[PDB]
Formats: sequence, structure tokens, C-alpha cells
Amino acid sequence: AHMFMAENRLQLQKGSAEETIERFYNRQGIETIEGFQQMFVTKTLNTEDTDEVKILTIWESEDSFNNWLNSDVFKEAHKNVRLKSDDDGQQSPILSNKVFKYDIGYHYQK
Amino acid sequence: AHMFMAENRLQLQKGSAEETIERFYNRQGIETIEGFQQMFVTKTLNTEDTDEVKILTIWESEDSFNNWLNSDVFKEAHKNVRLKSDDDGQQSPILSNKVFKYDIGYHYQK
Ligand code: COH
Ligand code: COH
Ligand SMILES: [Cl-]
Ligand SMILES: [Cl-]
Repeated sequence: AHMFMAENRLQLQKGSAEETIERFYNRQGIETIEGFQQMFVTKTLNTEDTDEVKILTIWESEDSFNNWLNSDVFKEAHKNVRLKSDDDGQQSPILSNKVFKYDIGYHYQK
Repeated sequence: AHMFMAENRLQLQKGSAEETIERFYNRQGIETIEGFQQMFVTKTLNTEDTDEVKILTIWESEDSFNNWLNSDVFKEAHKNVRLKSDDDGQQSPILSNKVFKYDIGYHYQK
């Protein structure tokens, strides 16, 4: 059975990557979900006009991720999150997000 | 100083993801580079008319990744690799590749 990866890709106002990444330091319940394995928060290195921050989560299965998506802890973690496009999103540097999903065909860990 | 991620993104002809992923099962020395931590090989779940396979490598530093790029094992691992557009690559299902680089601002493993 294959592991699974979900990515949330955040398009951010230029210069806002660091303040955004720091919002992820404190866990808000994902660690309680059966099948959750790893989380990475990355800044893309490039010369673009907007920053890019990605949240990669690694799971035992896609079903495990879907259970998290349906969970109270997902909703809790995202309670106060806004997009710049939201009616009350004036202070948000997050222009948009897009979700990508992946089957993991192979993994090696030293 | 942060962990570092490099991605090689393979654009593949439709239906060739599995045969391409299986080429990565056999280690060819990347694991011997100081600073190498993890490798993932993923198939993107989408409805597009090309397959997409991503090779994600996780490192203690960007320096260690560059050291691997410059190594004899990188060259040996890739010596027989061709793109379809190469003179001797007609049967290769690999259409193109693109490299992406990321600073890891946060990591968690359960
Ligand atoms: C693919 C998975 C996924 C999705 C769909 C998603 C949906 C969205 C989304 C648009 C719907 C936006 C704008 C954000 C933005 C954020 N998410 Co997520 N997030 C996701 C993965 C995560 C993860 C993982 C965490 C940490 C959860 C925890 O329990 O620690 C998170 C928490 C956050 C945080 C930090 C917590 C806070 O500020 O209180 C921000 C900012 N976000 N996320
Ligand atoms: C960003 C990192 C990176 C780059 C730039 C890169 C450059 C390229 C590239 C562009 C010319 C192409 C078409 C490929 C395609 C392949 N690479 Co890489 N590869 C990379 C990460 C990897 C990794 C990691 C392995 C396994 C190495 C090992 O030692 O096990 C690999 C090995 C392979 C293999 C399987 C080994 C084999 O069939 O013998 C294919 C196919 N490839 N790679
Ligand atoms: Cl997120
Ligand atoms: Cl590759």
C-alpha cells in the first residue's frame, strides 16, 4: 500500500513568506490523526513577484488525509485563517491557495 | 541554516508514470552524500494528458545537494538517462524535466 502526499500551495504577497511560515510552528491537532507521518513547510527559491509557501503532508494513505480533512482539528487549525480575497481578509498576505495530491511510489529515509 | 529540498519534475507521456517510478527503486549512491536525508518519488493525481512524476530530495543544507550534483555518483546514476528529444532517446517517455529548490522553514515527523 502506498503512502500519500498532500500539498497546499500558498501564493503570497512579496516578502510575506517568513511571517507566514512562522504561523505553522505550533501544532493544532494534526499529530493526533491516525496515519499522519510528516509535515514540511517550504519557501520556493526563485525571482518571482510573489512569494510561494508550500505545506506538504505525508500520510500512510489517502484515506488518512481525508479523515483529517473531515476532522474537527482541521477546522480548529483553520478557524482564523483568511485569504486576501475574503470579505474580512484585509490583513492577509495570502492571495490564493491551491491543493495538489500525490501517490508516493517510493520513499527512502537515512 | 535550514534544511533544504530539491525537486526534479518529470513531464512524462501519458501512461508511463509506473515504469518511470520503478527506475528509482535501485539506489545509485545519493545516500552516501553527507547531508542527504530523504528521497520521495511521487505521481501527481490529476486529469491532465501527460503524467507527472516528482523526485523530492531532502538535505541538511543546499551545499550538500550541490555536492551531490557535482559528484561521481550523480553522473553514474544518470549516465543512461535520455529525454525523448535526444538523438538516441526516441523510446524514452520523459518529455522534459524542471528543477525546483526550496528552503525548508519547518519540519515535523511523528
Ligand atoms: C492539503 C492540506 C491543507 C489544506 C487543504 C489547507 C487549507 C488552507 C487554506 C485554504 C483553504 C489556507 C489559506 C491555509 C493556511 C493555513 N493553514 Co492550512 N491547509 C492544509 C495544510 C495545513 C496543515 C497540515 C496545517 C497545520 C495543522 C495542525 O494541526 O498543526 C495548516 C494550518 C494552516 C495555517 C497556520 C495556522 C494558523 O494560522 O492558525 C495557515 C495560515 N494547514 N490552509
Ligand atoms: C534535483 C535533483 C535531480 C536532478 C537535477 C536530476 C536530473 C535528471 C534529469 C535531467 C537531465 C532526468 C531526465 C532525470 C531522470 C532520472 N533520474 Co534524476 N535527477 C535528480 C534526482 C534524482 C535522484 C535523487 C535519482 C536517484 C539517485 C540515486 O543515487 O539513487 C535520480 C535518478 C534518475 C533516474 C533513474 C535512474 C536510472 O534510470 O538509471 C531517472 C530516469 N535522479 N534526472
Ligand atoms: Cl496550509
Ligand atoms: Cl529525477
